[PDB]
Amino acid sequence: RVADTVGTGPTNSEAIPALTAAETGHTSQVVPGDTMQTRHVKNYHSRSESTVENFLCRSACVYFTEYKNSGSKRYAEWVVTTRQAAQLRRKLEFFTYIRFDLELTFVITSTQQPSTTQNQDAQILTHQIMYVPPGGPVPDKVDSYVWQTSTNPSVFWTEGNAPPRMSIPFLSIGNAYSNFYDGWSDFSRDGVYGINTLNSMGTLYARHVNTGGTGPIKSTIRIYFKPKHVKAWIPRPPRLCQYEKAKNVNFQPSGVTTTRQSITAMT
Amino acid sequence: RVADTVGTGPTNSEAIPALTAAETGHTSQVVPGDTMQTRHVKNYHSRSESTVENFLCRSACVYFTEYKNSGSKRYAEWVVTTRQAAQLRRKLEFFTYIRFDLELTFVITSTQQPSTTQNQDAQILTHQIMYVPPGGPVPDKVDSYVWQTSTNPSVFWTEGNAPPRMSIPFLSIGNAYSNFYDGWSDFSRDGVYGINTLNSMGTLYARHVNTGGTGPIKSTIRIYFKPKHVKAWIPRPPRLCQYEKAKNVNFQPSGVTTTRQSITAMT
Amino acid sequence: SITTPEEMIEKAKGETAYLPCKFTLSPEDQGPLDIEWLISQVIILYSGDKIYDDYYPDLKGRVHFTSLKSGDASINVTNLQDIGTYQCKVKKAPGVANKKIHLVV
Amino acid sequence: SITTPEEMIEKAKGETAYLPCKFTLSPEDQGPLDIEWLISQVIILYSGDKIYDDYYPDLKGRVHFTSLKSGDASINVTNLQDIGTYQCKVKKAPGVANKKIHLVV
Amino acid sequence: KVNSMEAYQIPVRSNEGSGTQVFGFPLQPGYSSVFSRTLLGEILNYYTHWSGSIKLTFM
Amino acid sequence: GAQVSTQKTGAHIHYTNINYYKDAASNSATRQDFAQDPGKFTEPVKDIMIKSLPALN
Amino acid sequence: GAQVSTQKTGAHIHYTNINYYKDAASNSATRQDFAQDPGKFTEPVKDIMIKSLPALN
Amino acid sequence: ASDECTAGGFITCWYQTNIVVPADAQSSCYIMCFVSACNDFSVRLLKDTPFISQENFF
Amino acid sequence: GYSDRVRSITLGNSTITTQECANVVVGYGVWPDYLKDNEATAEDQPTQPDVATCRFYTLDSVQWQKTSPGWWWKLPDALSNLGLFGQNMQYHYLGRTGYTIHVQCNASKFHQGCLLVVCVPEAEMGCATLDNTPSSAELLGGDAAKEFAGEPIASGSNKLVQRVVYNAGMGIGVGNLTIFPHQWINLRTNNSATIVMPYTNSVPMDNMFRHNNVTLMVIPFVPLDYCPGSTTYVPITVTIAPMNAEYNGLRLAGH
Amino acid sequence: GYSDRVRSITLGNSTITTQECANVVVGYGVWPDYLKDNEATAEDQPTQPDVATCRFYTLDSVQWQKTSPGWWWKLPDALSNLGLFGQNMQYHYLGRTGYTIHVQCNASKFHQGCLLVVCVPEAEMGCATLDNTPSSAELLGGDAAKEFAGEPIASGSNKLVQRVVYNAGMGIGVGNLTIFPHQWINLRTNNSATIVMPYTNSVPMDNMFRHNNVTLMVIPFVPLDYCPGSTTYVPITVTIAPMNAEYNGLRLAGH
Repeated sequence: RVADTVGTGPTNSEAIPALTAAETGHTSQVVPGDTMQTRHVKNYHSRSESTVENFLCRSACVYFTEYKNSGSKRYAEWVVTTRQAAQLRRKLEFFTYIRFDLELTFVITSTQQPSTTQNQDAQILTHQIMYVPPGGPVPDKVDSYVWQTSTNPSVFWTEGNAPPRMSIPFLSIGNAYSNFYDGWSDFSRDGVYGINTLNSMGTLYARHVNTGGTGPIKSTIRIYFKPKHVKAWIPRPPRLCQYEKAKNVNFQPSGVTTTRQSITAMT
Repeated sequence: RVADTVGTGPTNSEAIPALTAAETGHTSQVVPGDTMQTRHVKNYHSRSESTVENFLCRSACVYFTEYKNSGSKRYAEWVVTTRQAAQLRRKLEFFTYIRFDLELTFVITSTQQPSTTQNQDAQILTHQIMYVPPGGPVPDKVDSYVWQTSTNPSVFWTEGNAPPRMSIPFLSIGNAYSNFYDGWSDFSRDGVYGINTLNSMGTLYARHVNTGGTGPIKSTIRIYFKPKHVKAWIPRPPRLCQYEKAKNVNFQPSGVTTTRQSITAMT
Repeated sequence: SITTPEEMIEKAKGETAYLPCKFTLSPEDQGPLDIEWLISQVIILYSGDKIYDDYYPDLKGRVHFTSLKSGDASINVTNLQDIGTYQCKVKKAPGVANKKIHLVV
Repeated sequence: SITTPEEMIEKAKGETAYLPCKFTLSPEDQGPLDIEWLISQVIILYSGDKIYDDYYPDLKGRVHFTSLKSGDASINVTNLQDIGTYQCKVKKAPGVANKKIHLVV
Repeated sequence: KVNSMEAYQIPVRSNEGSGTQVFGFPLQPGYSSVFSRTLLGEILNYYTHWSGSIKLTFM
Repeated sequence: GAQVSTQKTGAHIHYTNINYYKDAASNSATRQDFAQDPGKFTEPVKDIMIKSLPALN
Repeated sequence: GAQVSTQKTGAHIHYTNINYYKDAASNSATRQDFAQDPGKFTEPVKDIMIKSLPALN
Repeated sequence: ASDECTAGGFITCWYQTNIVVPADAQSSCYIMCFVSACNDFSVRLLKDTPFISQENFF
Repeated sequence: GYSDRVRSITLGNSTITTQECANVVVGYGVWPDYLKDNEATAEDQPTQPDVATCRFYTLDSVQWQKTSPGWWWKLPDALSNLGLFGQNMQYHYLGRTGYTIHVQCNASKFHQGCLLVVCVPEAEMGCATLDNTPSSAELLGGDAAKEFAGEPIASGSNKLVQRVVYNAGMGIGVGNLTIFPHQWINLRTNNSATIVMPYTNSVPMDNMFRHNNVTLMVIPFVPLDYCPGSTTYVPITVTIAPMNAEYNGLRLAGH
Repeated sequence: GYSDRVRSITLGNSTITTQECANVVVGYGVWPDYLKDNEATAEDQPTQPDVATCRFYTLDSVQWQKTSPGWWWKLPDALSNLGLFGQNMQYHYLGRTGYTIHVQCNASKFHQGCLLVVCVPEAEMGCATLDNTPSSAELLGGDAAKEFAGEPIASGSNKLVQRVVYNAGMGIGVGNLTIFPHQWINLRTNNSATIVMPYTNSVPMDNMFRHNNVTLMVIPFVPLDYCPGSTTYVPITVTIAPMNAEYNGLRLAGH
């Protein structure tokens, strides 16, 4: 619940609450009553929806890839990383370090690709989403032994069912995911520099269990990340310039702020 | 929870913890503080995911067979055995004897086979999975009296439903499944030699309850085994060479280990 | 199931060659016993408790079961000339096993 | 993964040009290493632990790996004339990275 | 030598010198070939994250 | 073993939560955590600066 | 007849389990069994060998 | 798996002196090395092993 | 005074004495004992000789050449033809027994070498040809060395067991074998190794002819090396003593 | 059981193990300790790494030929260029530290010999020419043997230090040196010798570059003798570990 205002009458004293010294770095804790007369108003407003958990708990798509059931791209391979998208990435960046559990949800959508094969009566499609942990064997063809599933966590979802949702516990060798890393993987300081060097969360593979039918069908899989049980440390200024790459913080110089007419203009 | 380290200062004594005798077969129980100076670090890490139950509880496909709704192969007959696959088989072998309950899950997928019959408007497919216990009557045609089901446990699953999952209690005449058997079934010592002689767990039959439609449809059934309530005895070294057969341990001689450049090389 | 499935039996011309196909049946196996012999094509067949010559010209009246459902399906080919791989396929509904024998001389 | 993916290497005619394609592999990367070099089309290929000339007429016998799976895929093109963008595409199943080098003189 | 029992033996001998290196390998119980097929290393290859000490016992 | 907590209502009610999965990483989001402390970022000075008193004496 | 046990949480919570099927072979996996004894395989010698004391006297 | 961020370190052996032997005795000795995990070893994140392989069911 | 090296094991009517020996390895920590009634499955009154069978049997010595890859003995098969342990094994159907393996190999101070004396339960081995299994008398040996061969066994239409030492015939790393109860015979310090093996089978009792529960494998990790002038024929002799023999199902002799 | 020979010394992050060793000689009976405040004279807060500097440093091995007269190491100078002990020595002005000298020389049972491992405080040495003193790099050696020479050093217009072994370069009887803490390396029984030396200086602290308080001298009283066929290159390696390092007067690096 937010703090309320306290009444004040006219004042005339040596003490000055307004005049301060911003050089110290202490933001003045001045309430409205300090520089005027105010009534006693009980503010029942609550800072409930501004909580870090409520701020970042919304499901937000990070990456969508499309795999056909017949042709060159039989299966889809995406390295896990929240940097691919923009809205969720920017939300997370606000904090230099962050420690959150994940609740991945997959929205899979099929589409009969235009073709000329007749008597297209396809049976219900079945899909498999496999999470390869880093250092694990990775599939090369749609039907390799890796797809059989030995110990990796995979979910089998027939089309038309409620979208699959598997929760992921915090997965980081360190004590918190580092949103920003001012360091190189190599002690020599030569090589990749940035968040990509320390963040590896495995790879995600999506394939058609059954070909489905005579005609080609293209399956779009959308991956949604919702941070839960989030704890954030060291708040940082929000990214002002548009993102240009996923593996680095490189940016294009942009105006501090959208301009207005004059210094006295009100638009 | 894992044990933690204990602090130690400089030492100078007759007692030697490092110098030992590996001939005895006792692996030295030397903590880090014995051969250096170490601080008191409370290790909160837990050996929870290395438990035998957590190690082998992952669902893992063992065998997939494909049966058409019209043609030569109307029904699919697979003898139950975890040796057909590689990942789950290797996981189980780590222990000479093992006693686990089973939770079979079947992932069935249909596919409209290319043909020329027109007006292919197939109705929803219905499948039946029947477990014939050893010594029980076995179906010869897709429509024999055996399919009617007298006492054998069978599951009827219409396509598009959640995949069928029936749990199996421990099924072994002995007191534990023997992963390795250095013995012959015949007292004379002439005949089959190995795990196949003592492990018979019955046969699995899968068929189309209804033909489904005018056009031919091929149904792929994938069988998943997840050991539960597992108890393992006598740990053994993991299978170094690639498996060549399902009924025997026969192997092709392979290098102890992948080679490197020299004895001082760091790659 | 069949004992020693890969075998190489070399025998001189003029004497009967004994080709063993001894098999052991699992408890799960409860099916009609179909024993078929192939050469590289069908030499003999055993279905419905009867033996079939199968009109093979190269080996007619020279091939017979030495023993049967007891577990023996061996063949004593007589008066060899015949060189090839002899495949014996005992058949059961849960599992069908085959044995290949290379014959020399 | 590849160090300095955009590069502009200008070198005078007559001396070998060293084109670096040093790469670092993520833990998630466990795939066959396919290194392919392109010019603006395929100069060299590395699949199955072997090097391929690829019969490129402009650069045959003048292009070789300076070092390998260790992390180096550089090329020392010899006896330049060749001006163009040289693209090095180290390949892994989770991620495939490419490096473009503009060569002058 | 990976195709013989010579893979395990580490060779030492009386040489007229001192400080000569006997062997050497990186601490990668999972990835390093030296440790990959050892009982600790092979079980480790069934996991992704590892932490703790190692008792290298030289006989 | 059900945990009963107050629902988020207006100003000027109970709901029952039972943890089904034993993993504990599957628990619903812990939204009801209204705790704040601006001192870490706002007013980070080592020596207290009373607002009424002059800042730089 | 519900059994309440602690959920697997981090270091530095309860869940409720009710057995529906009476067969008892249908019960969920018993993952929470953190018991170990290395003596059977490690240190299998008949006579105790104190690490500090010399091994072969 | 290998990673520049988490390089474990280097383990090596050297001759502090020389392996001196008397006459009529071999001067080429061998040394065996064993590996084990201390009582403070932990693992997490199960994955399928990359050493096993399979083409078709056996 | 006291000394750890010296040890004397007495069983039945035959005892052994080792001046230099390493501590005995007691199997998996379970000293062998008779079948308790909580887990019995044979209703017949078991015969327990307890002296006639529980005695130290000395098998045939084998030479440890500098070129010798290894040796394996199927313990039940090894004693099938020696004394009453063999006779009672031939007669009775079921047989349960613990083992007291002891391998002796003594060499002078100037010899060098190292053996791995390890007993492996369920040593299912693989034939040279993948399709067929090894035959008896190739896999098994009666008081016979059954030596390993370093070279990979040629794979043809035969039933020769893979003797590849670097795989131990089980397609597993030979170094990783240490998991099984094991004692090393480093010539420099200990000339003898003793493992007391409990009865390790999934069933309360099993026919010894039908199946061999444990197999003693001696694999020289470091080859024997000696300067000219030393004894060139240093043997390895194995003395296996059964313990707590318990037999059921008396029938006519044979198999 | 117990055994006097075996001993294990752990310091910092590096420990040493000696199977055969004679009892450690603890200096003059005073185990080294940090400077007590009853006798301090530097008012600056001393830095005490206590792990970074107090660790076993292994110097360069030296060959013990049958013709080798002896060797001397100025302990402070020897470690001047090794690790933080060297870095902190270069930076700080004053330096007080105890020493844990350990000399290793292993030989087979058929070798013979005898060393005198003795640490001498204030080993002021004499130049070949009486009028001038020896120069640095002749008297001192960085990780260098600084070997003694049996023949008297020719005396000319030079600064060569007298390496005469029968005088030890100090014009004193080498046999009488025993007064200083000393441990013998008789090859027949002990292959190692350890002396723990306390900080022995007249002032509470002294600059280590300015003056070397103690010098480890290894003088073979009985020459190495072996019959043909034995190893002819038996080295002597010295591992000196500092203890209780205490440094004052932080300045810019150099000297």
